[PDB]
Amino acid sequence: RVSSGRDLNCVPEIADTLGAVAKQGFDFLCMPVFHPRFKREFIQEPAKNRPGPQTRSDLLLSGRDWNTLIVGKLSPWIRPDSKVEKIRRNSEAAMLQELNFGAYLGLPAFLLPLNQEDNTNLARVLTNHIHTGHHSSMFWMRVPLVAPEDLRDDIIENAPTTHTEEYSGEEKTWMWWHNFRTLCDYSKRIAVALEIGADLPSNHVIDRWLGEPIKAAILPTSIFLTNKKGFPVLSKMHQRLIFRLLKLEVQFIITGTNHHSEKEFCSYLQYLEYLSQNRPPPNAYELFAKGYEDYLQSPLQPLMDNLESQTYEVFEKDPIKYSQYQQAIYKCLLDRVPEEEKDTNVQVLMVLGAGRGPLVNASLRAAKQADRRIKLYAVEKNPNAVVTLENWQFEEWGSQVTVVSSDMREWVAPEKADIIVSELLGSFADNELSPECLDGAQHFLKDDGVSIPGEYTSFLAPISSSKLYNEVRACREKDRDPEAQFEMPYVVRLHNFHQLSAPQPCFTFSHPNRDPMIDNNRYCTLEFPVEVNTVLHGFAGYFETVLYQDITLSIRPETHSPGMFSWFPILFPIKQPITVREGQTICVRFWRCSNSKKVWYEWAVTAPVCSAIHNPTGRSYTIGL
Amino acid sequence: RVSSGRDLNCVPEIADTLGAVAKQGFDFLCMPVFHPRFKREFIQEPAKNRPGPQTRSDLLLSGRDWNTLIVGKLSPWIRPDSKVEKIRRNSEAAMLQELNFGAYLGLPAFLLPLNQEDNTNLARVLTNHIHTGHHSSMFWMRVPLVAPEDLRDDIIENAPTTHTEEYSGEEKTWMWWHNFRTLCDYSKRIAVALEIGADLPSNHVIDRWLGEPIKAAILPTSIFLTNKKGFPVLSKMHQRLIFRLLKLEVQFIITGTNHHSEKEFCSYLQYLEYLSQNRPPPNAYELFAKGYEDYLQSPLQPLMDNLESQTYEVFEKDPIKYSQYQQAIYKCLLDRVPEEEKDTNVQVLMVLGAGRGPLVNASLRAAKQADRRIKLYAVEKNPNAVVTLENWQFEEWGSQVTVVSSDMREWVAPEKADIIVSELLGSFADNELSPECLDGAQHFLKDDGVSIPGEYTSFLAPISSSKLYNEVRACREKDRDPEAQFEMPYVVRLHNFHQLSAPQPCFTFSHPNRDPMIDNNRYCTLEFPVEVNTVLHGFAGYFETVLYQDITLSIRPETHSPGMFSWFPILFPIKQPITVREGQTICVRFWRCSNSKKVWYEWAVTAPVCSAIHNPTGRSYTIGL
Amino acid sequence: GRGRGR
Amino acid sequence: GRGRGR
Amino acid sequence: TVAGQFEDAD
Amino acid sequence: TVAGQFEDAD
Ligand SMILES: Nc1ncnc2c1ncn2[C@@H]1O[C@H](C[C@@H](N)CC[C@H](N)C(=O)O)[C@@H](O)[C@H]1O
Ligand SMILES: Nc1ncnc2c1ncn2[C@@H]1O[C@H](C[C@@H](N)CC[C@H](N)C(=O)O)[C@@H](O)[C@H]1O
Repeated sequence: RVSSGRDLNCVPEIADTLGAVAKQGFDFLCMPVFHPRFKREFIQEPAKNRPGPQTRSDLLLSGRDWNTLIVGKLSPWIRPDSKVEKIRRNSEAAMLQELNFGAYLGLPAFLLPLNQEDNTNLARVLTNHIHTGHHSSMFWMRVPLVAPEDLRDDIIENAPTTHTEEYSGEEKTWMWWHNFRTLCDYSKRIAVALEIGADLPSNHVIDRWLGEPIKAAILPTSIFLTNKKGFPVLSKMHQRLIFRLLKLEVQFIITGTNHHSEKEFCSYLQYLEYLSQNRPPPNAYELFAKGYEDYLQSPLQPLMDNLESQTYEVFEKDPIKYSQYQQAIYKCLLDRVPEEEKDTNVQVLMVLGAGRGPLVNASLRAAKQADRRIKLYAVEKNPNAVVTLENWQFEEWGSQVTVVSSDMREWVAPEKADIIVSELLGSFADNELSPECLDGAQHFLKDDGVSIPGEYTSFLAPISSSKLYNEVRACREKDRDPEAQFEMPYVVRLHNFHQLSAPQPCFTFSHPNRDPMIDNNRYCTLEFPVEVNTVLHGFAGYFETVLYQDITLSIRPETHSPGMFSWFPILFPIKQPITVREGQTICVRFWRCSNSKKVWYEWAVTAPVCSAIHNPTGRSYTIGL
Repeated sequence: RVSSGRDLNCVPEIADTLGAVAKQGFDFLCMPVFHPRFKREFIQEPAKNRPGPQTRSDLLLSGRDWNTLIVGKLSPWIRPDSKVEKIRRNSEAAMLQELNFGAYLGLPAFLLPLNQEDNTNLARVLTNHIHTGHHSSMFWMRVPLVAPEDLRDDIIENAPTTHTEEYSGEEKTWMWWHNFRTLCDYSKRIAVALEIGADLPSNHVIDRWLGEPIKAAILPTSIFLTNKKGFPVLSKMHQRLIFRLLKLEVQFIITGTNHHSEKEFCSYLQYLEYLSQNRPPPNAYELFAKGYEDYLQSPLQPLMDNLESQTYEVFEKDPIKYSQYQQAIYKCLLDRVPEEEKDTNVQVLMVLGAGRGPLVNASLRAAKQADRRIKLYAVEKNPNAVVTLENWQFEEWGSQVTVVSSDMREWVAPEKADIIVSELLGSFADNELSPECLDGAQHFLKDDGVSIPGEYTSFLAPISSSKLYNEVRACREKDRDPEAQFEMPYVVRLHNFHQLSAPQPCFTFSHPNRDPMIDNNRYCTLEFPVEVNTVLHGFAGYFETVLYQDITLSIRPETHSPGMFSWFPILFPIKQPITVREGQTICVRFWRCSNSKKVWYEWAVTAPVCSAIHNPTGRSYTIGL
Repeated sequence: GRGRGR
Repeated sequence: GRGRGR
Repeated sequence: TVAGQFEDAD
Repeated sequence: TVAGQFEDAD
């Protein structure tokens, strides 16, 4: 499905205009609240003493119609940044009047043009309005992809258009937005209405605009090519851009006139529907993640918290993880038990953190298919998971499985395990203190024992996301340090973001750990080249793991396990956005620290511009041991 | 429908039990999570090592079924307040285990008993559980209306009962509840599930109970009477109590056994349906207020900020107010203009704060029905409302109406007004600075002018309600004084509350104030007798206004105007609930201070227990001017 | 907000 | 919170 | 169902 | 409606 609207600058009547727009199939109409040509004075009489109504009444449409069917447009003659004091003051007064009227009508959104290098005064007026009343309305800035000064024809004899390869001259439009966004302190009520020109910029720019809060995309009717049948169509690059925007779920606003006069205007809209159909259907992972895209969640900590039944239920919905665990166990059993010893050799397998028993079932199936005898222990500390495991054992498993209701770090096993299978991998590799639990459990592993997962590594990648930063900033919890939300990680789907570099390994853990030194404190430094000249907002964290030899399981984008959806990338915010240039390699540093009672992460960026050390001494986020 | 459930403590198998319960028409089943007779130890060596599962697994039911269909009960053998240290410790451990299991299953609600006077240890354990992890399971305390010790028959020779009235002895059960929720600090996750029992207590006790946060009502099957046809029925008092409870949207839980064996158990539930229907259908006011009950909302301040179109639209939905205004205008016009002067005598009428024009239409229709000639001056400060008025004036309104865009306090009228009309009345009498605006407008009123708003008086009445107290406590927000939420009034549709006394007049205003030294500062003192032990939580505020003569708009409950849904009562909370005993008198004091460019109220209860002055200097609430 | 509230 | 979060 | 099924007991 | 109504222009 696609939601689209119409853009008009003339509306002799509202009822018939809406009727025609609905007949054409649009969802909403973008109209001027005041007549665009009706200039108004506010200081110099007798102009300011203008009698009569200033605009059409609000009773023409019901409140429901105003709240959904109409989007206000700022008048074209309002230039708050003019060089003349009189014009500037009149523009300020007119903009305030129009914004107040839009609030009075309760318009869902208001379109403000943004087409100048300097628009500081407009930002001041808008932010002053945003702090007065209730103003539930949203604001969309109509910012062109390419500045008009760049796409004007070269038909002036003595005003030649620039031809130099201005690589940084093609991003100016974004700067216009970025600056305006900064002055309004990244207000959550300010979004972008990207305007697509006939000519598209370099791919890096269109990537730039990813991660910005784009709510609408404006398509002029002049960008549609004509097929041999006489209908409007889009170029291949335009089609790809439209597909990307659809994947971002923006609203499309068709603006202009019916250039293809031979066909009805609705045809334009119809074409978009056609493209909406050509969009490949979402995969299993995309369907699974639908709903929590760019939604912040605190990571789980099973070590001190106890998970609900629904948590285990959603864990068990993933078949890929357990199938790969079964494959790894089966391969390990085949390697360990030769055929000649099949009848006489019995392998001891311990499932740590068995939960509700899916790992136990996987181990039993692997042993059955490998035709190797095994004796299984299932260690679990959660008493309710223990209840479920005991019910399973009494009903199905029988004497083959022995359930232990104890923490593995404190339990004393009666036998040395040949294999220890565990799942304690959070979004970040060692987020859930898998290393500590596994090093505690190592004491009862055989000298030749095997630990699944065999090894796991974590990866970091810088990311820019205005939306993610705004949501993090909106996580202000009363009764707490005001800037604590930025010093704790979150697990997010990172649907709307820009990745500034390929992920690089951060920490590596391997079990069993035979090193005489047994320490988990770690310090890492990472260098990330940057080729986009954007603003850094945080670090996305993924992980990979080798369960046994070839059998691997990963969530890193380049080697993401197909279909697997059990984990979301973790997010490490940064207190302040950091601008970056074409050079300026980003140098970041990560610490994993512990004190025998808590575990926490400390991260800071040292280049290009330094930043405060986040979460020092677990000040704002710790995982209890 | 009426949400009804079944209470069972013997559930041999969940699947068939739920099938049978659903067939009978119940909506949820209250069952024990653990077997009621399965005692468990935690500090004795032979017992604590009990093998095998401790209860049936959660796999028996879908996660959805657990979250909606089931309600957990606490095992009867658990007595956390036992005199024996061993029994007390075992009960604590068992209760903690059961609550943790209930959280693990994600049960919507958990039912715990309050069958004995002392419940301190139980409250401590429950509070500790609440402040541990995150879960959403509500807690229902089963509190009989009549204590078990008082319901036993006179069978014992050496311990005979007493027929003494025991007016103070009928409230003991409520005390048990009141202490408990006090121990848990008015937690929003604790609610009552009172048990009706065979005999009802004094009507005052039931009225007091209805002010508590009742979520469920337990109906034993033994209280139902048998009609001549052998079906179950309820006595008249029981029917009235059931009607009152139904008005609160409580959940009914049928408990016990099918005493009327000749019929089916569903016969009980059917009867409730028969009571559900045939009850007095909601009136226009109740239907209007549906969805806004016990919901706190800040009062409007039209003087400072401009209202939206939707606000004016909802103001227009009330026809009674404008009909009354039209009637008052009609009477005033008839009285002022004799028949011989019906022509050649034009009365100058002024409407102040005309809004979108309903008052102007009412005035014009009143003039038409009175057959008198007039001329209006519509005054409105809201520029958008001015636009609407101007558009309404250009057509369908002759030259009679003269829209003026100015504040009446600053406008310089060209002609003195015979009459002035306004509707600046708020939930409280003068919540929107009607006195100040009318005093300002008085300067252009004729010597013998008439102010249609005439007179208005405010009324206060003490009210107790844990629901409103909890809601206002939850209204605490960051970036301000933590006690600020208790120092501002809220407009609320008081639904779940108990009124401790009849309202008494607080402040009175009349216009015009032809006396010199027109001041609006005021100080009032009110004494309210109390006839039942209670816990005062706030003061409800109403208003009653006399328009002209014999025409009144009232919202005080004793004389509420029919169908008048324009104004909800106001609430003045007190940060500390005040315990009150029978025979005591609540003495409260109110100040209205109108320092320059500022207005606010200050209230304080002086007897029986003093409280800090609320909102001193308008630090938490002000009306702006 | 309905009634006279916000 | 479906995924790996609260 | 039955006529006067819910009639009060006398 | 028309067959190949949305075929890319060339
Ligand atoms: N130190 C520990 N000792 C024992 N069990 C633990 C420890 N830390 C975590 N656990 C348990 O490990 C389990 C984690 C797993 N259930 C996670 C999902 C996994 N797919 C499974 O079902 O096994 C939880 O039941 C935790 O209670
Ligand atoms: N000092 C003031 N001067 C002029 N108008 C005012 C002043 N204070 C409040 N108002 C207006 O009084 C109006 C209040 C009425 N609309 C309230 C509903 C009423 N039934 C009506 O429509 O007239 C608002 O439009 C305010 O803008």
